[PDB]
Amino acid sequence: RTAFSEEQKKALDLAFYFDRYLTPEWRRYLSQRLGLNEAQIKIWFQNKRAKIKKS
Amino acid sequence: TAFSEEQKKALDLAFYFDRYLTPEWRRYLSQRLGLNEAQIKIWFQNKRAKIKKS
DNA sequence: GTGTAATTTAATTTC
DNA sequence: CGGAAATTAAATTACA
Repeated sequence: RTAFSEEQKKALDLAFYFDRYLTPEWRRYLSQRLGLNEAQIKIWFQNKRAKIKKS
Repeated sequence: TAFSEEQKKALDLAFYFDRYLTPEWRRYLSQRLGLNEAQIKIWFQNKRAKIKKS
């Protein structure tokens, strides 16, 4: 049960609001940049888009 | 779609017998369980996926 | 008590 | 076409 940071959260949000689907070579980039694992990022995307399904 | 327990149990039996499904088996399974052969095909796919993951 | 990460299961796109 | 590998959506389960 991981908890994400603030600096990391703003980045995932920006990357989302630009494109809701992240590119594999972009997602590795983000993943090694923010220090997280590429899996966390994906699951975060899924849980994000959940909010999209709320409208 | 949500599968029943009965359906999961049938799918489970048919898989544990032979891991790869034949056309007459997906027609039969589709016709008894009420599903589409595609639903079933997908089910075998996801099953073998689970076995190779563990 | 809400909010969200992580887990299943059914369905998809691509090689 | 059917199958394998990688993602996605939908619904639920546990930590937060």
